[PDB]
Amino acid sequence: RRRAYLWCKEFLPAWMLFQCVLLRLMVLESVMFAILAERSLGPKLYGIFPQGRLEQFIPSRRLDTEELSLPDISAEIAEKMATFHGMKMPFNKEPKWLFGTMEKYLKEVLRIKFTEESRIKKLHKLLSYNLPLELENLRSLLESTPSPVVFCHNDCQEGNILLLEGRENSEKQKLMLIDFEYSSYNYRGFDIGNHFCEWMYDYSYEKYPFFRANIRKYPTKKQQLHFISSYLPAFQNDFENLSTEEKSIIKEEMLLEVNRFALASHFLWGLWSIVQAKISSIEFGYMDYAQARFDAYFHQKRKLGV
Amino acid sequence: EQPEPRTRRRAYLWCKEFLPGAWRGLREDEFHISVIRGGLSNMLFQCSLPDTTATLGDEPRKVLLRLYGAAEAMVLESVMFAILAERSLGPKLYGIFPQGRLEQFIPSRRLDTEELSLPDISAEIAEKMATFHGMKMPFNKEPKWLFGTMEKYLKEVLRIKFTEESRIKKLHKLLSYNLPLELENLRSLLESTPSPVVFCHNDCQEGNILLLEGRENSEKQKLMLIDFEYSSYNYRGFDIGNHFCEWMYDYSYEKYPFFRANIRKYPTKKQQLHFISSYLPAFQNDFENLSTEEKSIIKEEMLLEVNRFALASHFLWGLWSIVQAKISSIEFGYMDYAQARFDAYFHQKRKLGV
Ligand SMILES: C[N+]1(C)CCO[C@@](O)(c2ccc(-c3ccc([C@@]4(O)C[N+](C)(C)CCO4)cc3)cc2)C1
Ligand SMILES: C[N+]1(C)CCO[C@@](O)(c2ccc(-c3ccc([C@@]4(O)C[N+](C)(C)CCO4)cc3)cc2)C1
Ligand SMILES: Nc1ncnc2c1ncn2[C@@H]1O[C@H](COP(=O)(O)OP(=O)(O)O)[C@@H](O)[C@H]1O
Ligand SMILES: Nc1ncnc2c1ncn2[C@@H]1O[C@H](COP(=O)(O)OP(=O)(O)O)[C@@H](O)[C@H]1O
Ligand SMILES: [Mg+2]
Ligand SMILES: [Mg+2]
Ligand SMILES: [Mg+2]
Ligand SMILES: [Mg+2]
Repeated sequence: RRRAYLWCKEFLPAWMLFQCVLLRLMVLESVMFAILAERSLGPKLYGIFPQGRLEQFIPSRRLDTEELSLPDISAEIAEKMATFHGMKMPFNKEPKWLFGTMEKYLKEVLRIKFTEESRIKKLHKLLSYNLPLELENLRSLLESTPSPVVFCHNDCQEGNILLLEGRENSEKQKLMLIDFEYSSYNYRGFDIGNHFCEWMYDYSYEKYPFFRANIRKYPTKKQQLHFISSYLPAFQNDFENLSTEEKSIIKEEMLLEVNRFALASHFLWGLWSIVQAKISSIEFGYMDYAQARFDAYFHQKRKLGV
Repeated sequence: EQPEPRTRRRAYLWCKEFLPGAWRGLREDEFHISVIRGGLSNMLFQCSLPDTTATLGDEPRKVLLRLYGAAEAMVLESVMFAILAERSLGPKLYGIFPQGRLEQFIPSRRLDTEELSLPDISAEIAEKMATFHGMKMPFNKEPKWLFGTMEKYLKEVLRIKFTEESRIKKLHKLLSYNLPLELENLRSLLESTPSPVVFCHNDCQEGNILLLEGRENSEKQKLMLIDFEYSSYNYRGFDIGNHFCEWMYDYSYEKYPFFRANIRKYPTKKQQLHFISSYLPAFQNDFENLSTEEKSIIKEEMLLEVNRFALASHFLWGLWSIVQAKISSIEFGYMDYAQARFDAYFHQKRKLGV
């Protein structure tokens, strides 16, 4: 509390996450946030200091999982993502984040020792999949799958999408993407595929494991096409003026791209969750979530026949 | 001049990975780099595509690489640089990494000391400073930087032990002034001198002002302020006062102590009025509408404000220079410079007090 009061008094000019403006308790992240603020893509930045930062509080609510599939919501998310992907940022453009992070987590996963027997058993099951071998299978598949490198959000889930208070009747301008902690140059396919995976997961469930997974909620081809139909003219300048045939070809190839990279969403966040089970103090069914993601990984492989 | 091979390799890789377009596929053997400034710290290089290499988009053909060389300040400086870039006040920011930065290369030269007094130059500096001072920045708005910094440097100065006779002798002369007491006198003076708290550059010297290539025929739009390392919320008077002091110091002198000081080069009242007459309406659009009597009152008060705060320029940078004498291995007469600043401090005090 103490430290928080003085930040407001000194940084703000009548003058964890708290509403006082908003307070968050890092060079690249700070620079990024500052740039996005300047560009009016993200919340304004009021204060930057070691113990946190003072960010604009935007009247809003986060989306619910089920809202991701509303046509107008989906269309706008696609547009916002396309816009994000268009950002120049002073960061390394060589894609490293995706597979570097997977390796990082995998290294950690392979040396984790749990004490609780339930967790020990759950880990046994997961390790049975031969994760190092599987990662190489994934690397092979994705290396064969062209995807342009863009500035990705990397965590486009409903909790990171604000529905702006008073803009609810706006068809195309009622959302803002937030929470850029994972944002980096990455394969475009990951961002979109990750988003599509998020249709399935609801993190607001009030009973253990504190999420729901619904495999039946992955977007249908029609839904996927609706999304990318919005993304593509927003991202690709010349897209709108292509022939119908040209457009179909691009779309179809993009569906293959995004659905393959979705595999990386499951793999990365599955490994992540195992690590969190060990180190996190937050109450959440991390091992159960890991299992859900790996279940989805193999299911998607079966779907794609890969 | 060409950099050493290790630097060339590292520079290559930063350019290749951080810069878009043709840079991304550039081979090592195609990389062009020349030294702007060497040394152990804050080295500068120009990095360039082959002349025969076509750009793919809107990527730069040439950039500036800044290497820090030999954590709180890191975040603030980087964030500040990014913001100023976004606002078109400063060079574009192409890359940031632990070891340095890639910045827009701006065809230009820095001003010479003598040029600070040119009326059109001075007027544009005042305007640029006014603009600077209008910036909202996500930094602490309490004006703690000035006296915080002087206190900090004084602490260190009182701790210094030199082992070389000339430095030992010089330090003793400076110490003989009773710096802690003098600092309290200065504090008391400036305490009684109203000055608005604005985002200040804090180092508006000729070396930090670029004369933009092509625009040497422009009256009002031929400069850019750079080098924001010291920038902070501070008393407006310090920024202007400090700028005035800089008329007196030329850091381009080729022989020891590698600067020249000339007290007589301080702006005349006429010159000061010219500067502030440009600043004021730049800083407040409505200013031009006040009665001449109102304007004169504001100007007269501002002159005393800036001239008082000039004392803090002398004191702060004097102390700074003593600290550098101890911690820096750069070839500069830091002690001589410290003495120069204190000489000017007492001269200015006498001017104000007579
Ligand atoms: C996208 N990632 C980074 C990887 C995939 O998992 C996540 O999407 C994610 C998001 C939210 C959670 C989450 C954790 C804890 C809670 C909770 O509210 C549950 N409890 C109420 C039980 C205790 C307090 O924290 C809610 C959501 C967990 C994982 C985060
Ligand atoms: C060419 N030599 C002889 C060797 C290489 O370094 C030099 O070029 C050189 C030139 C100028 C300086 C210099 C020293 C102090 C200042 C300063 O203005 C910096 N501050 C404004 C930060 C504090 C007051 O003194 C500016 C330039 C230092 C070294 C001098
Ligand atoms: N600028 C903001 N204005 C209003 N609410 C916000 C803002 N930023 C975040 N929130 C709310 O706080 C939640 C968590 O913040 P977020 O930036 O997503 O950090 P985390 O990484 O902890 O999820 C969001 O889901 C949203 O409910
Ligand atoms: N963006 C730029 N484009 C071209 N030259 C520059 C640029 N930035 C700095 N310089 C040159 O390098 C010198 C030192 O740069 P500066 O940013 O002032 O660093 P320092 O803190 O070392 O003085 C300047 O006086 C100027 O001549
Ligand atoms: Mg979030
Ligand atoms: Mg987050
Ligand atoms: Mg400089
Ligand atoms: Mg500097």
